[PDB]
Amino acid sequence: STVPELLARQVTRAPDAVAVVDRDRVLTYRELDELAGRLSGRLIGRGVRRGDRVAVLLDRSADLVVTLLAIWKAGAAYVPVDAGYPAPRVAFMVADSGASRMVCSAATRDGVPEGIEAIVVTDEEAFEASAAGARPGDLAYVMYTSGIPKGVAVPHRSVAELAGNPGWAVEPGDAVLMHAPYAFDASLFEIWVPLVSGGRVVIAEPGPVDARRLREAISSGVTRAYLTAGSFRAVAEESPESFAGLREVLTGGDVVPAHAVARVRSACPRVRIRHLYGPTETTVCATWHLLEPGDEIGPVLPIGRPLPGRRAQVLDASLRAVAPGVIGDLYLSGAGLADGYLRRAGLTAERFVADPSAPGARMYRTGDLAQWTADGALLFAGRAD
Amino acid sequence: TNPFDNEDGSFLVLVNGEGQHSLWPAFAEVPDGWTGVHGPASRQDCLGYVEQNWTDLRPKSLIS
Repeated sequence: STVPELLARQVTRAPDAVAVVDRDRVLTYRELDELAGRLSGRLIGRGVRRGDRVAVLLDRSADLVVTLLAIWKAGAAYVPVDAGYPAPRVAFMVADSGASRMVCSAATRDGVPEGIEAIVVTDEEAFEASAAGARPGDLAYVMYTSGIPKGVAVPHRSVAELAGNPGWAVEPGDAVLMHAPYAFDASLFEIWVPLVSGGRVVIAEPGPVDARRLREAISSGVTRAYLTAGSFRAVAEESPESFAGLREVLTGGDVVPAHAVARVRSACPRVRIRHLYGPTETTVCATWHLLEPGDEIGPVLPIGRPLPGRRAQVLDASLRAVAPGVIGDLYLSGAGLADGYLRRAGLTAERFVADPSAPGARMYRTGDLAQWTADGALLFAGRAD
Repeated sequence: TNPFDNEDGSFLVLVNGEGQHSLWPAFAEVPDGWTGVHGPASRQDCLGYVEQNWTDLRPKSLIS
């Protein structure tokens, strides 16, 4: 599948439902589709062809969501660039990624590198609305991860498996706060999961989301919010009551201590707390651990169990599966794998290796250590290095 | 030491039906659906074969 295909079901089912809320701007599902179609038409009219990469340099806004969807409708993959990156980093990402065109706003126009076509999203053009259509094997985005940043090339099929996963449990009444950089793959949960579920994406006001802005967002109707491990830890120790009123808070990335989760649960008994784990190479997250309302976290916070449609293996130095309670190398397989690393076939072939448990399939070597619990959860045991 | 990172290890290059290449430690049985096409050789030698011979990451199914 593809996220546009999943998105199309929600546009058909409830076209007048709210899809994106920006400060004074509210876009319904039908309105979002029409805007993306017009910008896609512009891209097709400029010579954009299937598989092309289009860079994106925008601040979070309704225009951002439209741009990513428009690139997909034109058959191309978006290369997200954070407007706050230094110019040499921006220049490197554009050049390494093979993007020949770059969508920007008036405010970001000066960040487009020289020699790269700038496409100003608020400019009109004559081209009719037209869409080539996303396809599951075509590329969906290239996200850079670091010494030097490398581009992880992710196909539509992997993005849709993540975004459409039933485990997210996002429903039409949900409202998800969007504040993560769209250059990072936490934005795939904040943008695409609600849109494939019928919910609304709520663009956070400019600046970092602090506890106060979180409380205010909750008062305005936000029901789910992802925070980086650092942000979750800060708010949990200083103002854990700020999560009150959320249906679910999510966190992951860097290490999260069990103590932080226990503090939140004590202040907010009804809040679901979800720990996410995974690399960009496996689309946002491959495993997760969910603390239900009223439940108390143990002394250790697991990275949890594989998402539906995924598999994990813990292998020793001989590539043999270990028994529970044995620390080994963590490998991720099943749904959500990237195609590989752009321009780096050797790196792809050493990180994305043959999977002995699935014929012809690959697994991603996380470089992390883990052990199984007796009942099939995973505990982090540090990086192999 | 993880076997896939050992620069002094002996390695194979494998290929699946989609044309994707994989490094593989030569001591381990080759999984089903994968064919050995190079090695045993040094890690760098195997990486060089891949860089030389894997010219399109795109799955061979995608191309046709």
